Amino acid sequence: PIVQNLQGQMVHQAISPRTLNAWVKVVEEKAFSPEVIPMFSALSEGATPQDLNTMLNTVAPHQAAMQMLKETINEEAAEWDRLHPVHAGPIAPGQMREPRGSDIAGTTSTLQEQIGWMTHNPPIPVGEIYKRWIILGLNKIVRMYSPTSILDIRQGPKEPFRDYVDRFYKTLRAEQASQEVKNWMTETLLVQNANPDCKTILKALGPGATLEEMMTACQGV
Amino acid sequence: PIVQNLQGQMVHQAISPRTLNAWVKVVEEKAFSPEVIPMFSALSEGATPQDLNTMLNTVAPHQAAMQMLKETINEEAAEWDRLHPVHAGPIAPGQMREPRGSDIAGTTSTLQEQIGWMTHNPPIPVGEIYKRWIILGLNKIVRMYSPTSILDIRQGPKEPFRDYVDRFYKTLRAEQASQEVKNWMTETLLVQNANPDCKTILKALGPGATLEEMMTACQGV
Repeated sequence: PIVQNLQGQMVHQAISPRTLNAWVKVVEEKAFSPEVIPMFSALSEGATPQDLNTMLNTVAPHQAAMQMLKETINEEAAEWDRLHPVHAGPIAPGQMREPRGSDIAGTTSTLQEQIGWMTHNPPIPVGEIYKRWIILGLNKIVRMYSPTSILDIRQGPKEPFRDYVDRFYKTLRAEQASQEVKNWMTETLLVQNANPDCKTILKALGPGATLEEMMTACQGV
Repeated sequence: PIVQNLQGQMVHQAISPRTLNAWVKVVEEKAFSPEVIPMFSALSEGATPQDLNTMLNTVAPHQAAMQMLKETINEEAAEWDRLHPVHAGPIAPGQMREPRGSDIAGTTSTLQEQIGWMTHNPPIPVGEIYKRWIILGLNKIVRMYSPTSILDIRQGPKEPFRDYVDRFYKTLRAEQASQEVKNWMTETLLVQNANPDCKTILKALGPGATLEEMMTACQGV
């Protein structure tokens, strides 16, 4: 992250060892469950590209996930270079240069360059964009590691309705289908795969019933 | 039917043999099911009273049905004579006379008379009224031959709801009850005679639910 010294200047501060260890525990203990993404977003709050690469070093022992992340990052960097062509000409002495795709990811840039780029009026967030690319890669990884399809999430004969709903929505978040497909799933498949008693109640409830009404009507069933 | 010759004059055309054979197949193969009436209406499209009597000759071997038809036709002809008294006095040379009950049914009239009566500005449809009388007789016949009461139409334990609805409405069309009685039947008896699962769902659905909502809620039950 970025901190201010006693002289009022923006200075980079390294990630604390226990934050890095929390990230390591998340990587090594949760098997790339969907909750890894909110935890990564929280643990990398206000980070620099060098800090993000330090956090990514934890993923390196997982070859498939790391390769997927690297492919996503390279594609995003190529797209960034395509959409931000290197202008040929003079540059104002008071204005800093434009970083490239290899520079936002911190492959060739330095710490001071990123500190200056992030701290500006108006600021151009380089850490946030790299973080978003990491999140795209992580979403792909979570999709790859998902053990069950949404079509295989069925309510147990004695399973409470709220637990079935939680499992269903967790699997839906893992799968990351299209928005229209997701809406169709939440509207139709959730009712379709319920157990007979809750299914009868939900059918009696009618189409267009909100999730709150369904959980109310199926609370003790 | 009526066709126009090369000189622009209305000329009667006989019913084609295959249309008559289709009518014969309907009469001899469907046992006076309710669908006989739409088929007769389609097959006698734009017909003359002579054509209608030709079509009625097929019904003659069925003594009860033919007797019921003849009673209905005679009653309608008597009512027509009562409501259209024979005026005594002069008749305009350019205006044709008024046919009687025995004349609309083609018992005493000729082909040219019916052709002239139907082709007029404004036209007086004699074929359509005779056809409506035939349809009244056929409705009576379909009521006579109905094998089951509406009270005996009950959904089977594994019968789909749509098939039960189709059978129920076919029987209702066969029985031809009063409109208020029919409304009461469709509103109450259909729910009453359903199988337990669909009955529970429909009771939960409440009174005043449309047929579409009921079939939606009972689709896979």
